[PDB]
Amino acid sequence: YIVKTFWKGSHRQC
Amino acid sequence: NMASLIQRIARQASLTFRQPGFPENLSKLKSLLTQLRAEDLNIAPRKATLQPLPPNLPPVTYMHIYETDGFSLGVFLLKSGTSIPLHDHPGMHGMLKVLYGTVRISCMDKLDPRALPPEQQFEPPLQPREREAVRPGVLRSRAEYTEASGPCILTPHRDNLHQIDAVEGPAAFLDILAPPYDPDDGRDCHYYRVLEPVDLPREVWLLETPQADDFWCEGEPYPGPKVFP
Ligand SMILES: [Cl-]
Ligand SMILES: [Co+2]
Repeated sequence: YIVKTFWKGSHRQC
Repeated sequence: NMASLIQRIARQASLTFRQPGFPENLSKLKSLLTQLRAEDLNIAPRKATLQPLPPNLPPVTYMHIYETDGFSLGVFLLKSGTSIPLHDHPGMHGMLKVLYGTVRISCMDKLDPRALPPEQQFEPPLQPREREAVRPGVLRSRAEYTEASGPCILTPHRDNLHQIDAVEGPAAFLDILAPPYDPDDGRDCHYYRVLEPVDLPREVWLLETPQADDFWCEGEPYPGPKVFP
């Protein structure tokens, strides 16, 4: 899934 | 009384990243990061498992400590044999400090845009869409860093691309990003490949690439002293 993060931008967290 | 070192780091990061006064504030922030040790964050150094990494576990995890509109503050924890792939920090400054372990940090920049010469060949060969998309860059440095090294700095215009490899076991670093990434504001994290055609600094070829299938980062709880408003 994609999460907008402060620390890796639009990150695919999987 | 005396605030925790991580609270003082956050306070100083806020002052530095809200211009005259910036260099002096950045120097003070660097000096605070120089003093930081893993024990000041209640993070015990992690050592290798000597077992293969199962498919359901991330190669890297992240502990968030604090963020404001001006900066983000946290820790990345790399398992043995893992890398954070080559990536940029558009329009941002960054400061990192190794907490335990050894990392190899490769530092690069995109150059000005010049096109790939027609006869240039790569190994592995490039697909047609990749040949159109590759752009020139410069490899500025590639060195190993430990907790005894100073902090490493990047800026919007220098060492803005970096790759971080865990060397000879797990490693972790504190990272400050200023401002934080903001995809909705044109500040996303882009990944790149450096290509081998067929002495530093030296010119390289850079290809923007999707996040690798075997790289992702999951959060885990931060165990150290908390940063308070
Ligand atoms: Cl490990
Ligand atoms: Co980075």
